[PDB]
Amino acid sequence: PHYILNTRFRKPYNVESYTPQTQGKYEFILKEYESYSDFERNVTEKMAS
Amino acid sequence: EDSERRPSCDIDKPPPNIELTGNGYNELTGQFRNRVINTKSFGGQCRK
Repeated sequence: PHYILNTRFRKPYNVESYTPQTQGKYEFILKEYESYSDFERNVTEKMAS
Repeated sequence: EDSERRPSCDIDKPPPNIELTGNGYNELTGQFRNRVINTKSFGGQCRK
């Protein structure tokens, strides 16, 4: 007899052991990048004679 | 064939994953190993 989650299972002759394991490991990586660049120029010149 | 004396006294479910506890253990790797102690046996003494 072998019960997993209230279900009747039968171990075959080739399998030694089959045990349930939670083993929950999750990863989540988030990266952001922003760059601002501004340039302004206004030159005024006047000459009179 | 003729199994008298009420075999297993209608006891159906064993502990869920006692085989994991009965399984071997390694200390330098932190990972479990194969089963060593056969806890699925009963020896005839049914313990409900």
